[PDB]
Amino acid sequence: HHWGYGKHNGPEHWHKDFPIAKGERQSPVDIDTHTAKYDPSLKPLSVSYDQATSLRILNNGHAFNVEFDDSQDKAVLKGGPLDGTYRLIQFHFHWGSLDGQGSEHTVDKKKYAAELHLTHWNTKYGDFGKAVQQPDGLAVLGIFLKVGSAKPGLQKVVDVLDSIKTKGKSADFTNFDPRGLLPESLDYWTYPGSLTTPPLLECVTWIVLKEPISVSSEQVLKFRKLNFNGEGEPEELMVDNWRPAQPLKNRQIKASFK
Ligand SMILES: NS(=O)(=O)c1nc2ccccc2s1
Ligand SMILES: [Zn+2]
Repeated sequence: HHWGYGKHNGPEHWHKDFPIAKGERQSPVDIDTHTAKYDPSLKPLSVSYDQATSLRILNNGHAFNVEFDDSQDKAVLKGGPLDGTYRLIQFHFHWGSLDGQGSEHTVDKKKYAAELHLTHWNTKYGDFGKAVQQPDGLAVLGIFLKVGSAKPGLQKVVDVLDSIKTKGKSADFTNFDPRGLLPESLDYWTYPGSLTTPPLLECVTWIVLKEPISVSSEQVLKFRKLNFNGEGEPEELMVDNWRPAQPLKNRQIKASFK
């Protein structure tokens, strides 16, 4: 893999190594709020993070991942559009170089400053690597970030970023509670899609919350001090690590709310 978000290896190039990039259920997408139909058959989302066990935070060269112990049913997502039980494995964000861009999904073409992805795998497939090979293998909970008041529950994340500045660096990151990153409402849109980074597998049920969380300018500024590069290499700030909206094609976005 040599893909990224730079001037020569960005999303518009990914199809050359990952031809599924031009596939029929790629993500992210623009959510046209007027066209998304309310589906009264959709259940409330069940987010059960009470026993979530974070372990580590890693700069992987494209984002930072907060990783969870997913060796048993601790932090799970169920309900909503989902059949069965999906286990939290990691979360990460996508963000911009300025507050006017950064999200992957858009809402009536609005870009948010960032987007949080909580990634979960369907336990019926036994492990993450097998789940990503299935059309219903993953459920990603997407949450928009806007800049305003600080998010207190995010500060522990931002304060560790200086210790994982460059690609390949990790730090212990235990006892982090991802419930502190959720908005008040769990109203959502949902559609079938894909991973938004290579290999872009078409294995994701997307659940995108309508209500953004607010973070402070200072918090997002610290995201933007991370580096895509490794230690000692020329500094490339980790910014604009988002894939743009992809064609909706033959898909319906459903709303959980009127
Ligand atoms: N950015 S994301 O769609 O949340 C996501 N991307 C990837 C890439 C590989 C494996 C899992 C995921 S989950
Ligand atoms: Zn993501």
